Amino acid sequence: MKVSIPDFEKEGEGKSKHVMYKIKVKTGGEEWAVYRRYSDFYWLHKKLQQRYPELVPELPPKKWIYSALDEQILEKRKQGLEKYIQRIVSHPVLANDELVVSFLQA
Repeated sequence: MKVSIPDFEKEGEGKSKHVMYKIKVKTGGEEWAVYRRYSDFYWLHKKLQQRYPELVPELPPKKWIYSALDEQILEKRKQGLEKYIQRIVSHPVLANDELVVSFLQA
C-alpha cells in the first residue's frame, strides 16, 4: 500500500472553514482517495497509540491556526501528515489494523 497527500482543500461555508487533506491510496493496480481532517488523524493516532505504542510515529502537533488563514502552516502540516501516514502503512501490522483500513477506505 502506497499513500500520499497531494493537496489540502477547504470545504464548508465561510464561517465553518475546515481543512481536509486528500489522501491518495494505491494498492496493486487500484487507486482511490479519501479526505480527512487533522482531527481525524488525531483520533486515529490516539487509538493506535493505545494498541501499538512502540510502532506509532510522532503525529504533527496541535496548533492554533487563525481562520485557517495561514497556507504556509497548512503546507507544512500537509507534509507532516503525509510522512505520518506513510510511516503507518510501512508497518504491516498497522496497515492491516481495522482502524487504519477504515481510515484509508471509508
